[PDB]
Amino acid sequence: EAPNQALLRILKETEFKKIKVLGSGAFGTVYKGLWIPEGEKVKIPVAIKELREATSPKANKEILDEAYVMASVDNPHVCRLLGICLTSTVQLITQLMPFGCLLDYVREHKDNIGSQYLLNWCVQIAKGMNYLEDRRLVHRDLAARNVLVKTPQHVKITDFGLAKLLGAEVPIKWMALESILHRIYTHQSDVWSYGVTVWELMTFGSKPYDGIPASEISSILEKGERLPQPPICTIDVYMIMVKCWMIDADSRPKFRELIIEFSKMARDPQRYLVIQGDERMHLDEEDMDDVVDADEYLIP
Ligand SMILES: COc1cc2ncnc(Nc3ccc(F)c(Cl)c3)c2cc1OCCCN1CCOCC1
Repeated sequence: EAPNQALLRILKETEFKKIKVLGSGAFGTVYKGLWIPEGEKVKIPVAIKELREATSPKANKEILDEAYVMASVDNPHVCRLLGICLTSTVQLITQLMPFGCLLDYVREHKDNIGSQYLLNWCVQIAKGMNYLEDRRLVHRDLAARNVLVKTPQHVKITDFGLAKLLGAEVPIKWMALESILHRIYTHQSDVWSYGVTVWELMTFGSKPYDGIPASEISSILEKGERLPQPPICTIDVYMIMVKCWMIDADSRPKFRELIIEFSKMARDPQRYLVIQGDERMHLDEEDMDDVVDADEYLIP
């Protein structure tokens, strides 16, 4: 195994000025602010994950594990960790993804989202996940909700609190069968989740096996049932989703194939997704002359 010489950066607290919450509840409190790497004269829009203040030795492990992963990836379609802050509870700082999670985005923008964007998105996650495969990380929690929007043309995967190395040693509806029955997890289990995610976006944000309670899923799937073809979907596309849902995992597409196949489709997107009124579809404060995007903020 290669050594991991990622650098973990430790950020002071005087180094950044929070400016509004975004996501309390569930587990923590994703805020949003601005990071001014002192002695640089740049401000970086950032989000900051200071999970539920309660500093129970439990969750400090879960978050440093996240950070460990995030510090160690580096690729345009995956969210990298900028640094962490060690204040009382551990804050996780990262490039702000201003337009939120891809799920909310589709749900909130149905009547304006084109095939070109839908397909492009799939291209981008397939890339993000292939990068993770190159680095041998099994994501284990791919979902619309864990993909973020930097701009409508630029999504990036996220949430690695469950990420792991292939070989090493709970969201039912996104999980490959062999994961539900025998907690086996591969890049090919990720591909299934990809299929489910793709199905999420084609349905503008539906909920997979809406209704069906989790305990039944394992049976439903063994029976041979899958998610239905969404309306806008050509058979060519539904066929990819379904190929992601084959029992014999080796028979599922590889992410590099998915990058390829959707990429083909994205050149002529109207032939692959039939959307009403496709052709006609189009998708900050005080001092900011110094703002630079994390993606443009690099270090040696
Ligand atoms: C503007 O919306 C976001 C931008 C974001 N930009 C970057 N990162 C986010 N989340 C995130 C995800 C994983 C991480 F490890 C870290 Cl450090 C941050 C972001 C989360 C964001 O929103 C999360 C979904 C908001 N809901 C709103 C209702 O309450 C629950 C959460």
